[PDB]
Amino acid sequence: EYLQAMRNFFLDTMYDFYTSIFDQNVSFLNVQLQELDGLTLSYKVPWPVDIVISLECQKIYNQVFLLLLQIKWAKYSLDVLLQIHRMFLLRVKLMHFVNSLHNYIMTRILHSTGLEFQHQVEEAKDLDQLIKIHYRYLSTIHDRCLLREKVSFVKEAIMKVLNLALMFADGWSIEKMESDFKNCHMFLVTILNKAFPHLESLALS
Amino acid sequence: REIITLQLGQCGNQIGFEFWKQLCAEHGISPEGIVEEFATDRKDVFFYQADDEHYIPRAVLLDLEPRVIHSILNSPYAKLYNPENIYLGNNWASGFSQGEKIHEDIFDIIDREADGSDSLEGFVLCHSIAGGTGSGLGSYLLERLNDRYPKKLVQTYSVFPNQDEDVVVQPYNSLLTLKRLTQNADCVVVLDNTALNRIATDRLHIQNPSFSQINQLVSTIMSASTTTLRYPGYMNNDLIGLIASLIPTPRLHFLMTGYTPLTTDKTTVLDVMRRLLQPKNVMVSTNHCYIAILNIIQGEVDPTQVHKSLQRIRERKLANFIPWGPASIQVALSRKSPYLPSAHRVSGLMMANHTSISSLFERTCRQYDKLRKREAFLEQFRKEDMFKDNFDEMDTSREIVQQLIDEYHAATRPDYISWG
Amino acid sequence: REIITLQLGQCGNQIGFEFWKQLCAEHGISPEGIVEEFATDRKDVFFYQADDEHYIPRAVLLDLEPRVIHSILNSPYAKLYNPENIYLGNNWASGFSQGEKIHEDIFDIIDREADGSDSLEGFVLCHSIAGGTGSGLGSYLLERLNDRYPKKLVQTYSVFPNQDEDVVVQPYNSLLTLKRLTQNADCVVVLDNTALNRIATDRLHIQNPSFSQINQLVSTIMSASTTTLRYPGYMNNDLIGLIASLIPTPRLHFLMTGYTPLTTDKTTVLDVMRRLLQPKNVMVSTNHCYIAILNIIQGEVDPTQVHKSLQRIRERKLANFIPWGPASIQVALSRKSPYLPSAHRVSGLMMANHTSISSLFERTCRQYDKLRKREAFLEQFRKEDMFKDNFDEMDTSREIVQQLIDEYHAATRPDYISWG
Amino acid sequence: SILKNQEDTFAAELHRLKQQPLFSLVDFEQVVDRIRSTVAEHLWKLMVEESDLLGQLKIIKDFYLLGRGELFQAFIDTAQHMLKTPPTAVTEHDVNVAFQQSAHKVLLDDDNLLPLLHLTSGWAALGLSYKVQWPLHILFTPAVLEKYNVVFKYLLSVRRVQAELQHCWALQMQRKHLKSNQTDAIKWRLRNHMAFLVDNLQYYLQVDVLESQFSQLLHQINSTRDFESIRLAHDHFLSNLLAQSFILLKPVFHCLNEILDLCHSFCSLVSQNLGPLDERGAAQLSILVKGFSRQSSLLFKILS
Repeated sequence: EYLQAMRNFFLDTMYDFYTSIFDQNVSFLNVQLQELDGLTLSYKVPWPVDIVISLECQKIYNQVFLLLLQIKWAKYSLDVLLQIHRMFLLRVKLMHFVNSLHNYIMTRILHSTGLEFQHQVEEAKDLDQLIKIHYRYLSTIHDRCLLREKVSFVKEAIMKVLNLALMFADGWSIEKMESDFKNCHMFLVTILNKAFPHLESLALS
Repeated sequence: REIITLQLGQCGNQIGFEFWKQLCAEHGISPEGIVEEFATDRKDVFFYQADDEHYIPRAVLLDLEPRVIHSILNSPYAKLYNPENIYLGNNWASGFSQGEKIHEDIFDIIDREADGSDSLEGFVLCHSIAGGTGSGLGSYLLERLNDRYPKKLVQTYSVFPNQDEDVVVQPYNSLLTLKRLTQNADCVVVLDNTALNRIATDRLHIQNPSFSQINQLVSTIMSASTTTLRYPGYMNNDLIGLIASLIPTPRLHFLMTGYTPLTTDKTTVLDVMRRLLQPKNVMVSTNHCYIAILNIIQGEVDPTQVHKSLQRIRERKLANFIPWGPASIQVALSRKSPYLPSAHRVSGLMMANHTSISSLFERTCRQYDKLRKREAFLEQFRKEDMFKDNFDEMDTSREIVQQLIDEYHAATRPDYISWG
Repeated sequence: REIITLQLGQCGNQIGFEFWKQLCAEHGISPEGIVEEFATDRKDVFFYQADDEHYIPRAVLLDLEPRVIHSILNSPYAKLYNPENIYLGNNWASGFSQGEKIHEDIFDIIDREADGSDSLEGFVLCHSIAGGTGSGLGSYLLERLNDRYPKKLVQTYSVFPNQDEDVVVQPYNSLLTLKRLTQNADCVVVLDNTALNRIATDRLHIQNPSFSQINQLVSTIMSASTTTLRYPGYMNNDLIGLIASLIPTPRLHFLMTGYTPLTTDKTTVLDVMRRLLQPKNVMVSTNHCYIAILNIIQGEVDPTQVHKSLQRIRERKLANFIPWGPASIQVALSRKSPYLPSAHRVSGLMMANHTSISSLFERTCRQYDKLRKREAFLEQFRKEDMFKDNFDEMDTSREIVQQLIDEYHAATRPDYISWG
Repeated sequence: SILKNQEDTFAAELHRLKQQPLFSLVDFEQVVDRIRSTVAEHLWKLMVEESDLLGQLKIIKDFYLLGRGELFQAFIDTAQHMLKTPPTAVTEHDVNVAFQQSAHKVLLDDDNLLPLLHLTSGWAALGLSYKVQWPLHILFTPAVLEKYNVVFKYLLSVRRVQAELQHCWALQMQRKHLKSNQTDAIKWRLRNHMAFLVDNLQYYLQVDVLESQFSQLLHQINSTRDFESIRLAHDHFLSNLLAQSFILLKPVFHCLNEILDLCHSFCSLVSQNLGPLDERGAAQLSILVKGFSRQSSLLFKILS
């Protein structure tokens, strides 16, 4: 039940939590919860389950959680807005791009492997294999979302395209954005053209 | 956040009554609104939650010349709601003037319901285009909300009147109504009488009580479009997150719908996708191309087939859409509904912006322009005479819908890179 | 690839309706086109596959003066198809002019069906020679396709009209039709009324409803010729691979057929071969020699007898064919059909180019030339008068069929080494 | 199985043989054959039903002996870049892509993702690898699949040159059609049909060789009920395919390869001929017809 609440309410409810952050203190987050980034999260962990789930696992959960919040940031920040018309089509050409990203991270990664993961944990007839099967969830979510190594070839692109979500929100020039956009896009393609097998599942467009 | 529902007119109050009976039977509650023990859900968006769990709906009821509103009044679902908000021609200017004189106390009803809410997401209205009492009045209250609140959304579900042409001022009224719809609303969901007539004559053999079955199909659609709200999902649980992808442009904000079974009394993701690609499973009747399509599926789905399906959907090119830019279909999943028999297991709902609906607008434009050339079809009723002595609002609406149809026909082009 | 069927005329729409009822009963599907669970096959060539597996046929229906087309319209197989393609004298020039004025929207129907296909292999048409409404019109649409698409094939199944000679312009109409057939088509399969009359009077005792049983035999032939397509074989599953061996030459492209049981209500490979060597088991009525023969067999065959048989078939010399060069018989096997009672187990189908059919052409030539010498048999109808004031197209067709008969009579010779 | 049930019986027979101070092979072989009967019977019982031996043999025939030809013809429809030398860095993924894409149009849109094309011309470097129930099959070995891949490479070449030859037959479709076409200054004797006949008859010969042997093979397995005989049936089948198909290294095999090379080269001329024209094509054409006559003479060194 506790593991279900963990992997459900993060990895919805946190939508309302993060919308206020668009508009910071360490005590305000607490009273919102009990009702460039990096948050402080702690909750009561009981002892008989604190000994079966490792301490270091929660940190890994925290890393991928942070990236998911950044994806929420981009999918909301470009998506609240109410030559001259030229601004609008840098909406559409970019409003797709985050969406195509957001559908891949949430559904294809954080909902496929979780649905598989529940079907794995229901078969644990032993305490010992139960620790292993969540560790073998960690080491595969660690490669699907590449957080170990060769990270300077991939993750900086995901980081640098997030700046466009700030840039287009501030503007309300147009040409200096497409010059940036085609370069980071073509750099992403000229890295991504190597393909480990799953990565063409996003490289469809 | 929280969404406040509005209902007015004979067809609008009919479909609202059917929607509330739909969500009464759908969730585990009584017809007085007491929760059933045998049933969990969120019903906090369209219903205010009480202490005995009386989910009293956020439905403001306005009536004019009530006949069916009386039948709504004495009902076993009249214990579900009583927000004390019921307050009393067939012309646009008539309903406009009648709403004009009582705009203050109905605005008090609005602000009272707004104070009933802590936060807010949007206003839905139940309305029918050229419905008589609903027409004009609905445009007026649309003007009142658009003046009052630029911080919220309006979603509108309304039908296109086609009775296969005694009332000849109907194209004028619908034209003025749609003028206010394009300029004072943010997103429109429109349907046809004729397409529902086709699906009803195909699924069944009824011709005369067609309104009743139309109400059933509207209720199924309105539940389907709201399922990710009412059953707890984790994406686009705000309305604006749903609306944002389909509308790039503030005049082309008209959304057409489809739903996979015509008769509902395995199916695979491939089957229901290609069925949903048909215009005969869509409830609205050069090559036309979509700007963007959205699909939500609800049923017993296998998660690995769905990536196979959209691979092959690229491969067959069974859709033809190219606005000018990279806006494609969005597929989503919602919960298969408990607390009802789950037969016809997998069912999909489809939401797109397609340019073909302009042709249907053009059909009405062809009618109105013809009547405007003759100028004998306002019938010189006194209401339109007071409201505009020179009848120049019709010409202003004509130039606006000319801009709209031209925006549509340019929106077909792959040179829509500018003026989008 | 995929093959699009065409049907026109009273006899053509009759035999198309019988062909579709034949393939409805033959495969495991419903008369609305729903697959049966109890039934695997490919039906993707002549039927477009749907999501509830509705194999809607690639049959474009054109009608003129409809009487039997109405009977096709109200049918329990009218739920199998509805491609929305039905669009409305007894002369060649009349049907030519009527097709001429509506060539654009029927060409839109053609291009719509072409867009329905991803790839394409050929067009079949259901047509009857000198059928009245079919005649002239069919030549016109043959001209339209031959102008439009040189990348595809046309196969044609049509009968030779013999009513044992009120209509005296029939040889002129059939002559003009066959002129377009020789020059604008790639392969022709022709049959006789008299040979089917012989087989029908032998197998049965009916004389008046002979058309109906003729339709049954045409359906059995058209299923047989298509079985290696519909049941998955592994050679000549393209039409052009079948057609390529039989036709060396672009004017002598007329193919005659046979089928082993006359009555169908062991047989060995020797028996069915020698039966198929008869002209009384062939449905078309100096020494004449084949250019090349093809046989396809379907039944319970033993694979070692077949080489014994063609040894002895060489030894007895029970065929007499010598064009000039090394073109001989081709024997093939297809699946014995399930989903129907397999009685009269082994059955063969036979496809050859033989020079004897020229004599039958010559018979018609003898009639037409006689009428051309008298010149009183056009009856001065106005249609042929508009279309040709000087009636020189008849003389051009006469010189073309003279070239054809001379090519036939030279093709008999073992000096056909040149001009082949 | 039943081996555990009669284990005490066979142990009693062996313990009985221990007591005897007299040894003969005649008593001994009956014991080993009696055990062998049961142990081979158990494998034959499981393999035909639960590992589905006959239907998997049919699938192997479809995919290695090209017994299904719809996929590998639409495959050459969507794959023609391997007539060049492969880069061996892009093409190994690309052939699998084109294969699965051709399958996606019709027929195997549900399961059997198991086959996988392998790449070491590109039609002389392409093979196949197919997965079976490997713990459950010891009658399907790597050597068996290796010889299957050799037959696969043999058969693709026939299909390819015949498809090219029928596709280049656009003379009848366009060039002679509505045109009178000067004799032996436009037409070339139309030796397309002459080249087609020698491959079509050879195809029919391969047709008989495959259809007879597979039909006898699906019967011998039904008759015999112990594994030892099944082994002999399969080892007879494979050698018969090899020897009778003339893929075995003989003078006839080299001749047949050369025949195929001439048909491929003859396709190459009429492909680039396009419109009826002389572009010094007659010199190449004379080379082809003299080479054809000499290889026809080679056909009667095999006949003799």
